[PDB]
Amino acid sequence: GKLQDSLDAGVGNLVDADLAKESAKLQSLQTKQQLGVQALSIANQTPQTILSLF
Amino acid sequence: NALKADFESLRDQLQKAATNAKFNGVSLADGSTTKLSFLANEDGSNFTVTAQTL
Repeated sequence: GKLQDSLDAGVGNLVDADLAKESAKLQSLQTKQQLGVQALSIANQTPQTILSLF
Repeated sequence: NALKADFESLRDQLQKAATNAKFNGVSLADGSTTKLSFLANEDGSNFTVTAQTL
Protein backbone atom coordinates (compact mmCIF):
# COMPACT_ATOMS: atom_id res chain seq x y z
CA GLY A 1 0.00 0.00 0.00
CA LYS A 2 2.96 2.32 0.53
CA LEU A 3 4.59 1.39 -2.77
CA GLN A 4 1.43 1.76 -4.87
CA ASP A 5 0.61 5.37 -4.04
CA SER A 6 4.32 6.19 -3.95
CA LEU A 7 4.62 5.07 -7.58
CA ASP A 8 1.42 6.99 -8.32
CA ALA A 9 3.03 10.15 -6.96
CA GLY A 10 6.14 9.31 -8.97
CA VAL A 11 4.27 9.13 -12.27
CA GLY A 12 2.39 12.26 -11.21
CA ASN A 13 5.61 14.24 -10.91
CA LEU A 14 6.43 13.24 -14.51
CA VAL A 15 3.17 13.42 -16.47
CA ASP A 16 1.10 16.19 -14.88
CA ALA A 17 1.00 19.64 -16.49
CA ASP A 18 2.09 22.90 -14.85
CA LEU A 19 -1.30 24.60 -14.74
CA ALA A 20 -0.12 28.07 -13.68
CA LYS A 21 2.31 28.57 -16.56
CA GLU A 22 -0.35 27.09 -18.84
CA SER A 23 -2.90 29.70 -17.77
CA ALA A 24 -0.39 32.53 -18.10
CA LYS A 25 0.59 31.41 -21.60
CA LEU A 26 -3.07 30.78 -22.51
CA GLN A 27 -4.22 34.34 -21.90
CA SER A 28 -0.89 35.56 -23.31
CA LEU A 29 -1.48 33.82 -26.64
CA GLN A 30 -5.12 34.92 -26.65
CA THR A 31 -4.15 38.59 -26.29
CA LYS A 32 -1.49 38.08 -28.97
CA GLN A 33 -3.99 36.59 -31.43
CA GLN A 34 -6.23 39.66 -31.69
CA LEU A 35 -3.21 41.86 -32.38
CA GLY A 36 -2.24 39.37 -35.07
CA VAL A 37 -5.68 39.74 -36.63
CA GLN A 38 -5.27 43.52 -36.49
CA ALA A 39 -1.89 43.22 -38.21
CA LEU A 40 -3.60 41.06 -40.83
CA SER A 41 -6.23 43.72 -41.48
CA ILE A 42 -3.61 46.47 -41.71
CA ALA A 43 -1.49 44.43 -44.12
CA ASN A 44 -4.58 43.91 -46.27
CA GLN A 45 -5.28 47.65 -46.22
CA THR A 46 -1.72 48.64 -47.23
CA PRO A 47 -2.16 47.89 -51.00
CA GLN A 48 -5.49 49.74 -51.07
CA THR A 49 -3.88 53.16 -51.51
CA ILE A 50 -2.49 52.39 -55.00
CA LEU A 51 -5.82 53.55 -56.46
CA SER A 52 -5.07 57.12 -55.35
CA LEU A 53 -2.12 57.14 -57.76
CA PHE A 54 -4.51 56.86 -60.71
CA ASN B 1 12.53 -21.19 18.64
CA ALA B 2 9.42 -19.03 18.23
CA LEU B 3 11.45 -15.84 18.68
CA LYS B 4 14.00 -17.22 16.23
CA ALA B 5 11.27 -17.88 13.66
CA ASP B 6 10.00 -14.33 14.16
CA PHE B 7 13.55 -13.12 13.52
CA GLU B 8 13.77 -15.19 10.33
CA SER B 9 10.42 -13.91 9.09
CA LEU B 10 11.29 -10.26 9.74
CA ARG B 11 14.71 -10.76 8.15
CA ASP B 12 13.13 -12.18 4.99
CA GLN B 13 10.49 -9.44 4.89
CA LEU B 14 13.32 -6.90 5.07
CA GLN B 15 14.72 -8.21 1.78
CA LYS B 16 11.23 -8.44 0.30
CA ALA B 17 10.71 -4.76 1.11
CA ALA B 18 14.18 -3.69 -0.04
CA THR B 19 14.34 -5.43 -3.42
CA ASN B 20 10.81 -4.55 -4.55
CA ALA B 21 11.04 -0.77 -3.94
CA LYS B 22 12.33 0.55 -7.25
CA PHE B 23 11.11 3.29 -9.59
CA ASN B 24 11.30 2.86 -13.37
CA GLY B 25 13.51 -0.20 -13.29
CA VAL B 26 16.16 1.24 -10.96
CA SER B 27 16.50 1.66 -7.20
CA LEU B 28 18.48 3.64 -4.64
CA ALA B 29 17.84 1.09 -1.87
CA ASP B 30 18.45 -2.46 -3.16
CA GLY B 31 22.12 -1.69 -3.81
CA SER B 32 22.18 -3.02 -7.37
CA THR B 33 24.13 0.10 -8.41
CA THR B 34 26.41 2.60 -6.67
CA LYS B 35 24.83 5.87 -7.87
CA LEU B 36 22.37 7.61 -10.16
CA SER B 37 23.27 10.82 -12.01
CA PHE B 38 20.37 13.09 -13.02
CA LEU B 39 20.83 16.19 -15.16
CA ALA B 40 21.59 19.53 -13.50
CA ASN B 41 22.91 21.73 -16.31
CA GLU B 42 22.20 22.53 -19.93
CA ASP B 43 25.86 21.54 -20.31
CA GLY B 44 24.84 18.09 -19.04
CA SER B 45 26.73 17.98 -15.74
CA ASN B 46 24.93 15.45 -13.56
CA PHE B 47 23.49 15.83 -10.07
CA THR B 48 25.02 12.73 -8.50
CA VAL B 49 22.79 10.81 -6.09
CA THR B 50 24.82 8.15 -4.30
CA ALA B 51 22.92 4.94 -3.61
CA GLN B 52 22.58 3.83 0.01
CA THR B 53 22.01 0.08 0.12
CA LEU B 54 19.26 -1.10 2.46
